[PDB]
Amino acid sequence: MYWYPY
Amino acid sequence: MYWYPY
Amino acid sequence: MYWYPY
Amino acid sequence: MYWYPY
Amino acid sequence: ADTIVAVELDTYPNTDIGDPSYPHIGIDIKSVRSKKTAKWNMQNGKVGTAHIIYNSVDKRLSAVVSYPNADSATVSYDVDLDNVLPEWVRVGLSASTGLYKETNTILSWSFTSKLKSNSTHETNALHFMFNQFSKDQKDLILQGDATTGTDGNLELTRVSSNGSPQGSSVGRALFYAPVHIWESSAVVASFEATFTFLIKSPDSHPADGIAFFISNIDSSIPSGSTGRLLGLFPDAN
Amino acid sequence: ADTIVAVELDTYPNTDIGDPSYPHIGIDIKSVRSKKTAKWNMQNGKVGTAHIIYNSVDKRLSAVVSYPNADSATVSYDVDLDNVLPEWVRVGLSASTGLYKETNTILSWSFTSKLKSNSTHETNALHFMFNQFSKDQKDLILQGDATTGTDGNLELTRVSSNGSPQGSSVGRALFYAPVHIWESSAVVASFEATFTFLIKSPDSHPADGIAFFISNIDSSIPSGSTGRLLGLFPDAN
Amino acid sequence: ADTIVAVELDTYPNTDIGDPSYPHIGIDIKSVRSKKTAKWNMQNGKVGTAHIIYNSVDKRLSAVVSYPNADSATVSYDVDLDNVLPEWVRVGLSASTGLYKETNTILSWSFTSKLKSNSTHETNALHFMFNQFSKDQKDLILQGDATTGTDGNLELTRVSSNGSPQGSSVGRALFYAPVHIWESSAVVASFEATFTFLIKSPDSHPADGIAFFISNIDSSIPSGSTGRLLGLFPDAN
Amino acid sequence: ADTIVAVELDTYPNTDIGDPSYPHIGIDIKSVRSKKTAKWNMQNGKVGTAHIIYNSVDKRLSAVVSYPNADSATVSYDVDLDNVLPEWVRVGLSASTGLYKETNTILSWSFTSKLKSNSTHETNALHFMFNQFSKDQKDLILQGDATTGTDGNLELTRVSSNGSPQGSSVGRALFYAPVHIWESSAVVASFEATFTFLIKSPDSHPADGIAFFISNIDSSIPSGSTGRLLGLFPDAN
Ligand SMILES: [Ca+2]
Ligand SMILES: [Ca+2]
Ligand SMILES: [Ca+2]
Ligand SMILES: [Ca+2]
Ligand SMILES: [Mn+2]
Ligand SMILES: [Mn+2]
Ligand SMILES: [Mn+2]
Ligand SMILES: [Mn+2]
Repeated sequence: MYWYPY
Repeated sequence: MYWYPY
Repeated sequence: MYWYPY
Repeated sequence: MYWYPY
Repeated sequence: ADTIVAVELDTYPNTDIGDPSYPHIGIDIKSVRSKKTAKWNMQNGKVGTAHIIYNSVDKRLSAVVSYPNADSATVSYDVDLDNVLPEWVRVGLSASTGLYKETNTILSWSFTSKLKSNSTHETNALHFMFNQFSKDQKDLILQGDATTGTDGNLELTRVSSNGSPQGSSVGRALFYAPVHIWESSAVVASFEATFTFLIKSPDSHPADGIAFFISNIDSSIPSGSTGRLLGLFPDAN
Repeated sequence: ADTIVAVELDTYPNTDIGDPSYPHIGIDIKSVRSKKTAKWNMQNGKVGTAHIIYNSVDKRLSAVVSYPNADSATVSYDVDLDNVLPEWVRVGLSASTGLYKETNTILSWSFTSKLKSNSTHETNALHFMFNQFSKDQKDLILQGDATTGTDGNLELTRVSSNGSPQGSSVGRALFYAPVHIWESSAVVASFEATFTFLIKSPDSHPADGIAFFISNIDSSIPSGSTGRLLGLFPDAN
Repeated sequence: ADTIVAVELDTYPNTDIGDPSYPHIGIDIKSVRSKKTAKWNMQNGKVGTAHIIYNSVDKRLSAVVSYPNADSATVSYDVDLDNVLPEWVRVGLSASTGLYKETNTILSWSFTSKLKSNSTHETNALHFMFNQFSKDQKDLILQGDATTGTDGNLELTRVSSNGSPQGSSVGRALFYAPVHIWESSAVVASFEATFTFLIKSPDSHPADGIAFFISNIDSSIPSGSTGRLLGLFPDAN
Repeated sequence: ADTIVAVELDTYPNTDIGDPSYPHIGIDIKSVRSKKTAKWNMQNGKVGTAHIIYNSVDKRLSAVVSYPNADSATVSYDVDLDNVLPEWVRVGLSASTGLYKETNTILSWSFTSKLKSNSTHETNALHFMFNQFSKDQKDLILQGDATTGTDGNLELTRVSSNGSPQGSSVGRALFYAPVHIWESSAVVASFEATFTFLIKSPDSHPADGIAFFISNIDSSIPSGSTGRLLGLFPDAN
């Protein structure tokens, strides 16, 4: 899950 | 609940 | 004794 | 000094 | 009224008010009817040790009672103390006897409270440790029949000269200084308590118990709280 | 192989190995893929403080990371450490950089471990506190690129003279003496750790992080554990 | 009258009452005329730290005052406190200003007292640590112009809104609970105190100072003890 | 050679090497011939407690030995340890028997060392506490005939199965981690040690004693240091 770094 | 003292 | 403040 | 054990 | 949070070492089973049918340790939150109990294999005449712990992160009040050479008893309860007790409180020990009796002797008592803020190296703390009590213990507030100095111990309930525990007795001991348990900037708050006790009774059915409690700074023994009410609660509700 | 239990302060999101897409704090139990994570609003250039706590009664490893004037981040995990780590362990700090970099500076580090037995007044304890480090810190085992004394601080990863963090760096610092975390007669076992760190990077994407860990006494940096592996794990499984 | 034992951080030289001609630290035993003094290179505007120590074995009250990056100042005095102070006392901080002024700000304060008896594992202890003060600090007795909460600090003397120290001001802060410094069964008794302060003045000649003191539990600010008398002594005898 | 600083609990009077003619406690600085001694009313079969204290400000090594219900014995010596011991040391306990014997049993041992620098809130510290010993005590370096685990105790000298102390025995126990006793930036350095022991002998003249010592990290039992040399010194000079 997740993929937008910061 | 319970009823036998010790 | 002493007398020159700082 | 000393000489009487205990 | 008085806000009470206590860990009770209940030696007498008052099944009519919720007590299981055996000596037990329980967590009381404003009511003598424990929110959680554990079976306690109490040993008449032996010196025991109770450890009470809690921290604002896990929000779980736990207690462990043990006797030398025996398996301990433990009881836990998930509760956020911030939602039950005021910012400033007082900690103490309470004990009582009713129709039945026992000695409620405390040999030592230690308490540590820490509040860690969101600052670098900022920690507010309080710690006291009594390994011997004096006849004039100025840093303790004695209530009821509690007295100090008898062989360097704290007698929460009346004991006659010949070492006999009196009935219908109630006494409490509170540490003199209020304790800060919550601060707006604290990220971690925690306390640990420990005490060794000697419960002794000439009868096969000792009563009523010892309880470590935390209350509003101005707490006093409720009228008629002898016996089963452990000097903490005014009624059994 | 090495048994690792670590609280990671992960500054770089490696989404392909399970990292959420943002800097975060997590609890790793033998795997770099945290069993639990929390969003961490990391502040490049600011000195932060992490508190790690656990006790054998609640069986919950918790961590709280904060920066002055900001809201803290917390993450907890119910785990019985007795079932994961050996009786004797070593505690330390680890850090790494890969293609991206940051400084992994430790200003202070404290650790306390207590084991309370079923005896009266019996407590085994160990506590160390470093508020300043020396060039010759004999009570620390330095591994990899870790060095001490640079302005009384511990640099876990390589930093050039001009104060620039080097990439592909890995370093660890372990306290010299083994730590006893379990004893057969213990009724309550607990540890608390705290450290202040300064993560600084000239880039908008610093990597890879700092981790407080507990391992078998003979732990060494796994080969190729630079970057995302934080100097703790040999692979990303 | 009040029994006073204090370690003074005297910023103003009142040569007519025995002060050396320079800011200095001294040990006062019932008199403002220090039994022993040491030259103190006081730094207007800098945060300093004072450590006070004593134990019943060596019978020597010592104090060490330091500022970051500077050499410390130390002063010692062989005195048996058992022969000067009562069994039960109260510890606190005091400060004043007169015709000249300065801020007498306390950022943190810690105190530890231990009494070890001739028993196995018997130690009575008290320890408190304030790293931040609140507007309602229930465990402190504020006297005179002392106030808490102003940026989490303790202001012993009046400071106006614009951050300006007022003259002819006196204030004291005592820990709420009495402290037991002597017990008949004690074989070793000792205390350690530490506090960080910030003395700041818009003038080239700040006055009058800060003092850590130990007194009878019922001590109050003597009338007219502003200025050179540091809020501790009624007169200069 | 090995730098030794020890507080000896000498049970046997070897008048030919300077021992007073009675059991006594003494302070040894690199020589078995104590620089200072005090009469010790040793009690065969009773558990005693020794407290050792020192701080860099007063520069006085003191020791207090006591038994329950008895008056304690004390001995002090003004010595600057910075001028005798290296920056890094190891602390331990040593014991021996020769032609005469006794058990040299340690029930508990605690040690605390603190170094306070000239910085705000900077304190380096180490503290360990053993209330029970295990058969595999990884954080202790056992030398000679010393063993652990026998009823959770530390036996410094050989004891046969039937509980009989063997003669010509020598053993030492050192804490695993080196101890930093001096730092360039320290303004106050101090250590406190405490241990409970049980010296027991079937004879009217037990020998030879127990000593708490501080030495260079690499210290080993000198050859032929059994008996009167307490496992610390190679000869009686
Ligand atoms: Ca009951
Ligand atoms: Ca990562
Ligand atoms: Ca003055
Ligand atoms: Ca001898
Ligand atoms: Mn109950
Ligand atoms: Mn991660
Ligand atoms: Mn003065
Ligand atoms: Mn000798």
